[PDB]
Amino acid sequence: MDQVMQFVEPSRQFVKDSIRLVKRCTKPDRKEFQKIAMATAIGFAIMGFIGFFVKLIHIPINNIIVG
Amino acid sequence: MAIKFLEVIKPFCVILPEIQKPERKIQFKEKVLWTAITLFIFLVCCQIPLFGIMSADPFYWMRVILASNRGTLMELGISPIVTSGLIMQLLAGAKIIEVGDTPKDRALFNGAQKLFGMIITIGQSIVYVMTGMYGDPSEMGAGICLLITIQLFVAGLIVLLLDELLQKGYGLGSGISLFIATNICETIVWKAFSPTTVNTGRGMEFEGAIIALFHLLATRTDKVRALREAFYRQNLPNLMNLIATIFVFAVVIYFQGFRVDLPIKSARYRGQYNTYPIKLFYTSNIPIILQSALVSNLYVISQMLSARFSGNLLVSLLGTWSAYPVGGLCYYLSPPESFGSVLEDPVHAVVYIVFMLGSCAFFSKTWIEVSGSSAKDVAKQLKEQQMVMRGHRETSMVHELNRYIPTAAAFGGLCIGALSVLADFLGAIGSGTGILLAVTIIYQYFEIFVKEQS
Amino acid sequence: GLKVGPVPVLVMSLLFIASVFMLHIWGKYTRS
Amino acid sequence: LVKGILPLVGMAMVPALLGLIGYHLYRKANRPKVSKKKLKEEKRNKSKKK
Amino acid sequence: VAKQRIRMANEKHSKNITQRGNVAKTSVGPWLLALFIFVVCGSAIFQIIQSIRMGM
Repeated sequence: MDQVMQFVEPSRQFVKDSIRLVKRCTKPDRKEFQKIAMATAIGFAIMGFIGFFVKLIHIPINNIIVG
Repeated sequence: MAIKFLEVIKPFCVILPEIQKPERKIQFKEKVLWTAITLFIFLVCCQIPLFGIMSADPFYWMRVILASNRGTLMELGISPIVTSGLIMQLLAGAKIIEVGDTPKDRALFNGAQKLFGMIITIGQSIVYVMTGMYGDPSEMGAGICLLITIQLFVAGLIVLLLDELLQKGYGLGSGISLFIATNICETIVWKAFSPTTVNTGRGMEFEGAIIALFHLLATRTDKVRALREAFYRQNLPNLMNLIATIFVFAVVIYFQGFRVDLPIKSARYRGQYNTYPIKLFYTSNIPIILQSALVSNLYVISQMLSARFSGNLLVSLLGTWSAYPVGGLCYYLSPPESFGSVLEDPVHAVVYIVFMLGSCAFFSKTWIEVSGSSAKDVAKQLKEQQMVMRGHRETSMVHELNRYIPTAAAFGGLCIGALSVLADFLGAIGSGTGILLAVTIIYQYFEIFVKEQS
Repeated sequence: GLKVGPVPVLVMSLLFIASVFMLHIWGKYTRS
Repeated sequence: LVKGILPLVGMAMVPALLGLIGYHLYRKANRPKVSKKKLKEEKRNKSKKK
Repeated sequence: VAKQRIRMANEKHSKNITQRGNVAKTSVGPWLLALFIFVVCGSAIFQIIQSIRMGM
């Protein structure tokens, strides 16, 4: 149990370190955040549908290719 | 030692073909098109069934194809290639494998890892045929087994070339990263809108959550009863599962932006300002991959050990198998099945959550040294670039990075674990790790678009 | 190790996909 | 031979003919534009011959 | 440090005349390194074993 008490002192300090890192890092703004949200949404739908259709077409083909 | 191996393997390496360099930069309309053709050809190949599949109950493999991907030409898929890449990186971090800095040595190193992945594919295919999972090897016949192995081997080889072409610059990004993202997004759309109807014993129901809602509403006179079923139907994909997924995307986008940027300047030329960015998720998805791998590895050993020596007390103590470990340390490692179970046994839930966060954080920091992304490696890389920090001596720069790099890696491991645990409890479709890959790849492509608009 | 142009890679890929369909149809006809 | 092989010749000849036409079209498209600079050099030699 | 070592290294460098342009320029936790190795290797081997188990 001695090791656990020794660990506590490192436990607190790095928690302090995390707070400093949060302050320094850039934080995405709301207005730019909207722009990313549209860009990801459009790409997500466009790319996903391509998978959706190709899967649908294959199912009848599977029946013909193998009884 | 490894360099001595590299020359020995050098005749072997030469055989593997390499994609041509793009002669000139490609304009945007062309830039997009090359990727799209690659995407379709891979997508179609993934669903093609195999030949000589044999199968008691004929038409078994027929029913299998229409459900999951089991039995398709691309079954091996990307798993062989990635394993080759990760192992090679680990050896370099260990330093057991030595890679020459000179370009020719590095090119040989790339050739070697591609070859090593090829070896993995052959072994994996041979094991499946021997195991008779498709069918009895004797029944298949020597000719059929050889052909089936040939089909998989070419499937792996073609994938390597397609990925290389994207890296070469004909198509933006890397092929493998896009392919992994594609299926993940495809899964989300398929569950939402799939029209297939599967017959449960009580009644047949539509797979698609949105389709299910419309059908259920009309069929049932009592709207309230139908509405509750659609939102909270356990057996089939819920309406709530989608809403959880959308919420998870919003969080990933906001956090992904987080980064710290350090001013840098080119020594040779004045007035040139550039920033070197260190991302909050600096480690990326690697920590979760390692932690999950360890838990699965322990589970397989523990269950196997129980069968061979059921009597031994030690095997029971670590885990008791009913396969799900009901009790023991392995049981504690297992995620809680349901929210109600967590309330029933709070101590079990707390232990799993605390372990999950700790394991990811510790792995991330250790990974950096073997990865080769440590502050010491970063500083030397800048020197070859001839770009140095502004206002500080070269030696001082290493200390300056060390202030930020270690803290970021530890926090990143904790954050990635936190999302992964969060995803399951909400029940959003798809793994949290998959969600990060989709947003990251899409956003990188978006950045490329911005310059083009100019 | 020969350097290969991107378009040649595309045509080689398509031929492999075509071959698999041919083999399945040939399998049914040879059986029948 | 005719009853067993004829279906195979139909499946094999069509790709072969498409490849042959593609090769012809590729060869015609790959006709290299005579460098106008070498033509200018011929013009420069034409002034020396006059 | 013993002063006697000044002369000791001087004679060594004198030997270099014979070893021209070939003179020797000079003169990660163990537990962690083993730990990672089984994790990466184990995942590949165990995935193969698990696939056979699942079919069986």
